[PDB]
Amino acid sequence: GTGCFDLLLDAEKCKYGMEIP
Amino acid sequence: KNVTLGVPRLKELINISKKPKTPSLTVFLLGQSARDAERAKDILCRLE
Amino acid sequence: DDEEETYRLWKIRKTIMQLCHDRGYLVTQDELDQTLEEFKAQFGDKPSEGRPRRTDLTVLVAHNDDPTDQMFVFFPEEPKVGIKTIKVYCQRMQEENITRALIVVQQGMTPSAKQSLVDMAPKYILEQFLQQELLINITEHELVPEHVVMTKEEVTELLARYKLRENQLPRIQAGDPVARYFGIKRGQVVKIIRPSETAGRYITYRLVQ
Amino acid sequence: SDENKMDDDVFLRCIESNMLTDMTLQGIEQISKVYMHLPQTDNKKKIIITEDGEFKALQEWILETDGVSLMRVLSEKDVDPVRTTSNDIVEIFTVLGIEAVRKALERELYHVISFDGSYVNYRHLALLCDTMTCRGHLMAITRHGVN
Amino acid sequence: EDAPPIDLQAPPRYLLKFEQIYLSKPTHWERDGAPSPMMPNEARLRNLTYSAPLYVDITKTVIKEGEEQLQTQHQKTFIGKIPIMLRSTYCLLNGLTDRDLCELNECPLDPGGYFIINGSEKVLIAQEKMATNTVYVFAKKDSKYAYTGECRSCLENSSRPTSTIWVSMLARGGQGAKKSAIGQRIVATLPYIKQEVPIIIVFRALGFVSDRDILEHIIYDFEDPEMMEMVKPSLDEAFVIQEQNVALNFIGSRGAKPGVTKEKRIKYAKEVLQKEMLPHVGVSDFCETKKAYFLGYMVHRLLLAALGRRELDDRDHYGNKRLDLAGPLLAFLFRGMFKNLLKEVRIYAQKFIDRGKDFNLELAIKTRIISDGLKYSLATGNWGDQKKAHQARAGVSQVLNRLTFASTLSHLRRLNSPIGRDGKLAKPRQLHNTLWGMVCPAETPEGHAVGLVKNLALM
Amino acid sequence: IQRRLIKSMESVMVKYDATVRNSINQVVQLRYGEDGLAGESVEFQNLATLK
Amino acid sequence: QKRITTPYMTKYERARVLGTRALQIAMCAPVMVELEGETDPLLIAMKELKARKIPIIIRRYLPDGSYEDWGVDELIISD
Amino acid sequence: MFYHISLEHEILLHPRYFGPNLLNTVKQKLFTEVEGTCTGKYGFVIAVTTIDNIGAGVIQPGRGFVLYPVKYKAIVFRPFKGEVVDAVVTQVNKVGLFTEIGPMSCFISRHSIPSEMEFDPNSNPPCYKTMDEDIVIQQDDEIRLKIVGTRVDKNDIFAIGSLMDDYLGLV
Amino acid sequence: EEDASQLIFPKEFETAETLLNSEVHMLLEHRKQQNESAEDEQELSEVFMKTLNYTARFSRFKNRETIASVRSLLLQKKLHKFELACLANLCPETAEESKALIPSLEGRFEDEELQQILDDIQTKRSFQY
Repeated sequence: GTGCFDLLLDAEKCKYGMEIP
Repeated sequence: KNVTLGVPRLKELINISKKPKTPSLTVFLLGQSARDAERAKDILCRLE
Repeated sequence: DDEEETYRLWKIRKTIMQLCHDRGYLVTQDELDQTLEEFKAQFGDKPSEGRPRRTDLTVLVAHNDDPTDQMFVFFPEEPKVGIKTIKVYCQRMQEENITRALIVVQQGMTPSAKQSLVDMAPKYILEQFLQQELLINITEHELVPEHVVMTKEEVTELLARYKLRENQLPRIQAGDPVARYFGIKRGQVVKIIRPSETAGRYITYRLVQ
Repeated sequence: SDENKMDDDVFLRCIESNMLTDMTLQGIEQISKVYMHLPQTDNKKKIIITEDGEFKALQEWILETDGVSLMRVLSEKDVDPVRTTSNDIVEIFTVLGIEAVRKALERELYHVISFDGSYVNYRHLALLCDTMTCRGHLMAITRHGVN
Repeated sequence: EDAPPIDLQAPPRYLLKFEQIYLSKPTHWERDGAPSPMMPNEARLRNLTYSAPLYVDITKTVIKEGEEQLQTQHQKTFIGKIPIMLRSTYCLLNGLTDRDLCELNECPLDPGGYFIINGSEKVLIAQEKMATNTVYVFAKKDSKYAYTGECRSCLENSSRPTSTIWVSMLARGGQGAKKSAIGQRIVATLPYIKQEVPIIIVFRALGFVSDRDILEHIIYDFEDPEMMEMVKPSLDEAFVIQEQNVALNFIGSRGAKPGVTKEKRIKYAKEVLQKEMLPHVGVSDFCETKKAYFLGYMVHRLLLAALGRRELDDRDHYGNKRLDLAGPLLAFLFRGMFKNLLKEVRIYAQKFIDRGKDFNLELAIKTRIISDGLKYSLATGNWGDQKKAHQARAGVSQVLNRLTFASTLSHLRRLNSPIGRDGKLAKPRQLHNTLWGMVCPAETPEGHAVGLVKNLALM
Repeated sequence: IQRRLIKSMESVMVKYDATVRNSINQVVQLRYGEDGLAGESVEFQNLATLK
Repeated sequence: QKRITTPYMTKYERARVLGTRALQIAMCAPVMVELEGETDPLLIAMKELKARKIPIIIRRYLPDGSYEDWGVDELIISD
Repeated sequence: MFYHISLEHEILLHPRYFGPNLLNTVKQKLFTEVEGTCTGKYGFVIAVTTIDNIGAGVIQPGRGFVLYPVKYKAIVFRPFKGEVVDAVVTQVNKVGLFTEIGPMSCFISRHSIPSEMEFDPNSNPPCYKTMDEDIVIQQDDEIRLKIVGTRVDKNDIFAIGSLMDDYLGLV
Repeated sequence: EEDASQLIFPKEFETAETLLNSEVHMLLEHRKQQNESAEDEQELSEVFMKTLNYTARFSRFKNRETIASVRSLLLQKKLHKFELACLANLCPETAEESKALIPSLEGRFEDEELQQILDDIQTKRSFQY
């Protein structure tokens, strides 16, 4: 039931970003 | 000859330690030299 | 000293010949009790700096049960034994199609050459013996009891009577001088008939492991 | 040849000490002194059956020597290869084997026990030797000693 | 008196010195604070330490960079208190007739000589120690070197911690290309130098650059050639070091805390040899000649022992062992609290000095350290301060055995064998010949600790 | 020594097959004392057929 | 590298990536793209996928046990 | 006893920490979760030396919390059973001496203490002292004891020691 | 089911290498230094403080050189890793004390050779005073 792939967090891509507040 | 006996030797017999205190060896001669005294000296020198 | 070498080599030959007899090979009667005086006469010259060498000291014997099970006793004839010489000996033994051979190595052995005895094929059986070790017969010593190798048939019967396992029997190291003298390997049981003070005779069986 | 950095003066001092320390003109290393004396005790004396039949103990010289060189001492001229035994079980193990140690261990254990006149049954002594040599190699007695 | 000057800085300079010590007879301080006399018997009944107040005169000189020096006098500052042994000079029962002792509920036949701490009578068991400022040569077969030139040197009563130097002589067992040639050479290990430096280099650091001067101090009889040959190999190692500065540089190379700059190595070596090494012979900067002569004697003593012309010193010889009684023992302890007392004053004033305001001495001096410091070990038996991260010497200040009068007398005269390396190497249990007339041979506790504990001879 | 010896032989016992074995069941001796007799009932004597 | 899966992004992967990202955005997660007043979290993540800024990395487990790390930006989405 | 180990800990990271350099947040988070705690299997984790590596962050379905398996190097204090180690006395009571072996506290029962020792309630401060008074155990006294057994309670390890064995005491 | 005297313990600790009490203080100091100044974080846990005092109070060595020398000296022998830290931490006065405290040593160490090792540790450990 939609388990053949898992989502993994990557930090190198998160190195850019600003919090909305 | 001083041969360690008693507790010191009893410990060393159960304690298999490679180097005992006085690890003496007894050498028994055979033949004609075993009876003569002078003929046993050369063996003494060749062992010492 | 040339004179010293005659006694040193004579003892090795005398002990080596008795080694085959104890193992169970057919050995001529004269060669067991061969005298030192006959050692020089049957060679005709002094070993050191003479025609008699260690190469010709090689002896050939056949097993009493079957003659096809011959045995070899080679002598390296060198201060140290290397791999190249070892490969030659087994290669030489290949022509005769023999399964067991004995090497009388000198006091020094190459550590690399020692590996040759480990990597050999299962049908190869090479046993190393230091020159000093063979100068005396360990079996004849009073402390050493009489050792008899037990055949496979006896071992199975022995365990059935006593209902014993291989691990239960007393163990003996394969590298023991007596074990090396008889050339026994793992899984062999040695019958020890020692003169017990209490019962007079006491038969003990030890498994090589 | 070497004549033609300690060329010859300092080298002579160096070589001089070496030949006075680790040079063996005749003998076997690890042997400091040898004690030779006729044994008055019967056990040391050789017992040989006489023609008549009665036991007789002849006088044979015995050389008790400090240190263990059984491997080389045994392989010596005019030395008995049978009755020559050492008191060191470790040396006997590497020369004669574990089986010979069982008898040697018994003799040493009995020798010390009988030195003061006390006696112990052979069965008890044999049991201790068998357990130590049961595995084929000398085993130190269990050192925990909880019980 | 021998206390180092107290210096505080952070312009405002404060120099505090102790002028004199005043000791009064024992008194009891209750909630009222009156200095009522404290009888020894009262201490046992009330389970309090029998002790007397300690007072010290403190003089402080303060300079605020104003070219005006003024000082104030503090008369009989309450530094703390000192336990008083019974029947001592400061004890309340000294020189009293037998009649007076009964009035105070004290036994006239009781000899005293103990301390009452928390109501428990404690006797300071004498601890034998190796004699100081004495040269001893011993032979050990386990060390890599044949002979030991052990000589622990200390000044009078104690100005600095005892420092020991072992002028050893390498054994001939080792073999080498150059070692065999020279053979046996003398190596001396300095107290603050981890590695063993040749003794010859030490003399060069002192100032005796010439090699002949080295032989003059060591070899007194030049006619005898046997001793001369033994010192020859030692010169080979130190030959390359000819200048005194190089010798000072050489020693400082292996120092505990080598200096980053080259000049610092010479200074560290200069201080170590001048102060750390051989403190007893000389502590100033103009005792190089005196220090060298003692150093040469140690080598000379080693030469006699090595050649066999001088018998090796006996480990069990009581002449080589000194006995530490309540006096010598408490003297060492008193330094522990006093040294910490200065630190407490310094630390307390440190926060005050940096703020610029003067610090009152009444708060600076800590009475608890002096009082509790001595009372602690004397009660517990663990010698020394507990805070310091070490192992205290137990078995000292045991409770007096009052089962029998004879037992009480024996306990007071009781002796203890040395512990540690000194006691272990020797055979304190075995009875030596030196005990004749000095230590009772028959008297010794039975058990594992047999012979370690003994009793002083009657006379 | 007494404590050490007991521990190394505490499990040694004579089984019902007249054999000496330890807890692991390893045969220490085929027969107790090599004869299979108790050490208390044995009595000292000298047979006169060898002297 | 040596990735054998299709370069395109499956519909199931797109739905989960946006859903997980949208849940993250609703949990005070930062937004790589500029915010122009889009309140609904799904819209914020939807434009993030368009701009190829979603940090999520898709680990596709092959039936043989091997896994391939495919980035959302690397994958070719359909708009 | 102090050892050097390489442990594995699954770090739960909130989506709020998905900003620039979240590995720094993961790295700093590991200095609070496994630091200062006491796992019952490996003992007290007194300190962390360095971080070996940080694994890929797997997003847990439904929960939405990313799981980061991180490997780190740390030093633990695991008291092995039947091990003799020095201890520091913190308090003394009629029940027995209360010792402190580093981060943990070990309790010594009266029975385990040698019979020669006798508790003295008045003596200020209390200290187990024998009649001969050769040896006394005060507070903050360095003594050697053998841990007969250890038990894990409320995520903490409690040890029981004894001094019946030879050469256990002030020395 | 585990006992330190018999050298029986969980297999995981076999790979771990033991550390000295004084040596651990250095590691704790390194951890303390960075936390105090390198990063602005919460104060160190009470457990960290408690073990820091224990290591400092029982620290038998002054600097790393003394620690390294003892570690190197004992590494040359066949000393087990468990005994490596235990012997140094205990600092037995004599060989007899070490064997009774450490049953494992007496199995493969003689009364003479081990004594030559403990005395070496004594020469390395130093007193504040």
